[PDB]
Amino acid sequence: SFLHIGDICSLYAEGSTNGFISTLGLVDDRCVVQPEAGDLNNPPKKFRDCLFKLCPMNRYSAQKQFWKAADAVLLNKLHHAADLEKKQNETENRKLLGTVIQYGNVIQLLHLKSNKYLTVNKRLPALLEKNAMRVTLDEAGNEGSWFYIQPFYKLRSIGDSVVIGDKVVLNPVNAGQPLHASSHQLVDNPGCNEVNSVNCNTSWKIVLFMKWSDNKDDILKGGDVVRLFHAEQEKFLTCDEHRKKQHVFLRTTGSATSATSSKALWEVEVVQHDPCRGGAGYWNSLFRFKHLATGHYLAAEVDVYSLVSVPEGNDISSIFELDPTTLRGGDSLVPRNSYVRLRHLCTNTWVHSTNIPIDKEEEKPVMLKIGTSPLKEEAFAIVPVSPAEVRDLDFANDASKVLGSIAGKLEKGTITQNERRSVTKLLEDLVYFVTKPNRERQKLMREQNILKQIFKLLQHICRLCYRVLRHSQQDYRKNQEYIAKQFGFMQKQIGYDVLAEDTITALLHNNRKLLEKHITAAEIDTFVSLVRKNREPRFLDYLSDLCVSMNKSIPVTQELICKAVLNPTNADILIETKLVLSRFEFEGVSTGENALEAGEDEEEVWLFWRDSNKEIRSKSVRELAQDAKEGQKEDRDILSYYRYQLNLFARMCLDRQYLAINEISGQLDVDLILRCMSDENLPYDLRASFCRLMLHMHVDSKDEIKERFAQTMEFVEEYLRDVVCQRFPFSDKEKNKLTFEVVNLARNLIYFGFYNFSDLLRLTKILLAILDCVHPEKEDIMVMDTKLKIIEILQFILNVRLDYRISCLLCIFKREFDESNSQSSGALDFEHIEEQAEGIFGGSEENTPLDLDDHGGRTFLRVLLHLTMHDYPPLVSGALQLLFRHFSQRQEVLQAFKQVQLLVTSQDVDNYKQIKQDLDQLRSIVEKSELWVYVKEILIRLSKLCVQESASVRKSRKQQQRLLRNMGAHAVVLELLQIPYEKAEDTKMQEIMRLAHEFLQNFCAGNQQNQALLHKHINLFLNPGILEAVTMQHIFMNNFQLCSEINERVVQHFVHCIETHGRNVQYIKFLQTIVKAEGKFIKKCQDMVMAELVNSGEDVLVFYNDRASFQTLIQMMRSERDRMDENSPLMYHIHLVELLAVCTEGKNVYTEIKCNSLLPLDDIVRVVTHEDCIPEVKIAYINFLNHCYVDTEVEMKEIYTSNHMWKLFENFLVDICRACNNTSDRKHADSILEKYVTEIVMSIVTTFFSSP
Repeated sequence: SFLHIGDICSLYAEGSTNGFISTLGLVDDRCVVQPEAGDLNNPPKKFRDCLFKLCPMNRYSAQKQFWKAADAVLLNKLHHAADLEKKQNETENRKLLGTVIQYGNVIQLLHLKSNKYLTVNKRLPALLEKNAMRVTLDEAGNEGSWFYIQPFYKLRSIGDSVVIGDKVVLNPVNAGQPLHASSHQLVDNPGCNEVNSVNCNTSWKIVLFMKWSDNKDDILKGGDVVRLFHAEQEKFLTCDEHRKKQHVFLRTTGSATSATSSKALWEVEVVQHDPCRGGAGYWNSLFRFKHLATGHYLAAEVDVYSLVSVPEGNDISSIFELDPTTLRGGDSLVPRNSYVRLRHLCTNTWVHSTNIPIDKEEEKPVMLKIGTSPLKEEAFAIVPVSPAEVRDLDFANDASKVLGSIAGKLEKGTITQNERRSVTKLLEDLVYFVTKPNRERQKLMREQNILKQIFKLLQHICRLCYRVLRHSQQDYRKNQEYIAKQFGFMQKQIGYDVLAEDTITALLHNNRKLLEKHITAAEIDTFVSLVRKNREPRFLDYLSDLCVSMNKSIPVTQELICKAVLNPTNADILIETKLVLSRFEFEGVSTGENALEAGEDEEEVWLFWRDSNKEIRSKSVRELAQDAKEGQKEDRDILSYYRYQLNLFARMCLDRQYLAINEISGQLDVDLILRCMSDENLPYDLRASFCRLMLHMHVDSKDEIKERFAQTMEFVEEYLRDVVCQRFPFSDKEKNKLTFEVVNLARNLIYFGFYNFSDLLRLTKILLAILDCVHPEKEDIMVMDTKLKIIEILQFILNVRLDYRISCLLCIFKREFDESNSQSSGALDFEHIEEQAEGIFGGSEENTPLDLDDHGGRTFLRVLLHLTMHDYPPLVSGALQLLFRHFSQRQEVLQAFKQVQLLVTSQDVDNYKQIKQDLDQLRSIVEKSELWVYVKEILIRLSKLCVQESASVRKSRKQQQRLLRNMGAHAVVLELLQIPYEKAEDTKMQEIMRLAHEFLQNFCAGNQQNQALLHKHINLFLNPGILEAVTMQHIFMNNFQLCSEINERVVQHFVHCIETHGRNVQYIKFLQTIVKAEGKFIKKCQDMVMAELVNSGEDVLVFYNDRASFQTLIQMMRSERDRMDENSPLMYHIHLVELLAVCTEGKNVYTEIKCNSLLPLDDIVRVVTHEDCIPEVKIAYINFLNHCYVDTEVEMKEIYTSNHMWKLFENFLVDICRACNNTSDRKHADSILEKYVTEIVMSIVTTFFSSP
């Protein structure tokens, strides 16, 4: 037994000092010897701490010069040394396994459990023994891991290979010789004797382990940690504590992909005759299973037999030997992450993995049992825990012990200076360790005792808490909740720094619309008070940064008037213009107390002051000043937006909205796509670049804002002069900032003001050359700015080009031929458009203003709601413009009457395209509105919209892609909607699902969501009492539509899984009466109930017969269903009874396999001639046509329904007539109906004698 390299193993002192060695943790990185915890025979329960590995000289000399000090080039070079040596290490160390070592040789050493080499520092002196300088494990390299070694035992004198781990002394090639141990033990952390390196009468015995084989990646590591589950039934067994008594168990989780649960990891031991032998699970190797978290082995005997937990190690009767269902030869050594069975070594009790759960009184509980019965006859594959995840998780834990140990103290007293150093260190490392870097690290915080710990400790070091938080809280919106009671702290906190700022700063951009709104009123006293006390107005500053939706404004706005008295800005500000220039000169200085001091105020007053972009009078009227000359930092463009929101809001209807525009777009050779690819999916720069190259190969006073526009054009020219200078260095965000703001704005500026007779188009021929003369690793971070300038180039080019470009050659030039010319070079429609002007006035509307909003606006519903049966006059989007202003809130008590104007549901295509951008948004405004609303227009209106949109194309009803939320309107709607029901008159709950749910008009065109989609739903009223009204019709329909389909047999059950054989009762169990109670009806909602009830068998006949569930309806249901067939002349029953003939069908054709009931055909045949139908054609159709369709069989009809053949007379009376019945004369052209009815008398005639 000779040890080797990349092979490694545990050591123990000689004479008195012998202890197992064990790393303390990440909180505690200090060496501990223990003679009490262990011996040669016992190796502790978790000896895997201080699992060490022998390595060769891991050189860090080029690093060397990198580390001591650690120009710009120097850091690339010294760094290149760094990658040469850590990566050269790779190559050396991994290739190094299996090398013989003698004594005296110089070899580094890495730690298995912490992958850390032992470090001896000859400069610093340890803290426990003053004399042996510092002993510390240092992963990066160090001068001390490297060590001359010297032979303890005299038989292994110099010059043999170590065999059998000869106790011998090793010295780092740094401090001096041997190692030495001493009576030191600590007080807070006792149990652990000392390690030292000084001149010494001690000893060190080589215990074997971790070989050149070693882990060998091929076979399950003898001691690594490993989740356990099934190919067959996952059965991942966790050992969890419940009801206050330990449970071990396996079950269902609400694991092969992504990441499993944390308590699942369990440590592996390999049966071993000695403390620390080195091996793997092998056939006959034997098997050991502990609980890492608890350090508890499994011990699995009897409930027949079932697995019970061993708490204490070294028990053979708790061992198990593998079985395993796929045997394979390459490797006689078992395969890691391979399915595998296992069973008690020690009680003839074989482990069993099954659906049965041990737990009681638990639902979907965390155990499905699987306990070791004697049996002998599953599909589990051993999985282990990842080292990335185990060092990171390990860290959150140690971190934990610190923080808990460092708060508790805090509440208690003082942290102590030496302890002071280790806690402050702790928290800056955690900022380090925090690298939105990865999912397991940030999760670690919360689940592990990183945050949990912090949260114990919250009652310098604050900096560390904050940095860990923001880094590790990119995707976690839980910390917001801290603000209700933790916010108290911030006031004290607010006095110490602006750090809470950074937190508020992450939360304003990511979170908006009612996030601590009540705090907004408070936000005034904190931005004024936070400005004045801060001096630099930290708190306020971040406050302006956030901005947000409108919610900031209404509340935030208050603060500003306060600012006027509290800001008290009275030191040096006037000129009016010239002293501004002087001031830019004094501030210009780069070194200090110049550019830096002025800058804060500058960048802040620019962005913030731009602020209120949409309201003109606050910003437009207060901002009389917007007269800046040669400004910078794009403040102005945003300011301009502010002034702009007033008026301006001109909107747009799309350029092409007739038949001619299709012909134009086609003559133009497309092009919208060429722009639209870069822009739309640009992603990285290159996608857009391609469109650049192609583009390169080409050939040649309306308002007060105009005056500013001329200077704008000139400034654009000065950018173009900037462009002639071509450079990719700095300045791209001052030029590209000014220009980014400016450029979006230029789009908007060209479209908000323009010139006709080709003066706008001329500003365009020049803009063609500005757009022609404008301006990936680092270019991602840079690439946000770059995407802003390509998108603004596209926004200019899109508002001018698309909003109104290149449209006059045809409109402006025309040929006048044949009928007295007809060139230009809805009856009295022109007169109707001044009302359109009343619409443009309604778009720009501010609230709380007397003028005429009370009664005059009234809402021109009639005029707008009356206009009907016209063509999309190219302004569908013009229409659309009107709709957008009303999205603020739909609850104002009168909107509908005005909104009633909209009505006009006659042009679904044109409008629909416009409505396409806002479908998803219309679902969210439904969700908040449609969930409850009908201040409720949005629900009624959403209903109108689903009914019109439903009969508005096929692709549109199927394109919502169901990933658009559906289960949340059926469950969310279902929880308030199952309780409440709607009955006639005017049953409200008819079109929320059903009007859409009209299967694509006659009807089903795919059932997309016909199995997984109807995963669960709301209930129909039943048991005690009785069912509901004007929900029975649409409901029975709705039942057949929740799951119906020819592809999926799942439909018949998912529409009526419950019935099977008793369905009929609920309808025979009072149908009309239900209709009666809610709306006074009865037979109306029962008869309607039977239209929709009807057509389950002959329509979507596929949602029916394909899977067999005919145990109790083939014989007992055919005579029973008849119960209640006494209707007559019922229109409501006409979609049931009169539509039965047509709409409700399927009995005789659908069942021909069993013939055990009789005499039904007679009562039916009588019923068809009593109630009637339309003249001749329907009469035959209601009774004769079901006969022609049905008639195919021939023999099956004659065997039953003795004398059932009443319908033959229909062909002489019912099937023929004059033009209709007697001589009414309704259907002019009959060759289609009679021609289709005669090719059906041939297709019908073809098979009668020998069916089909």
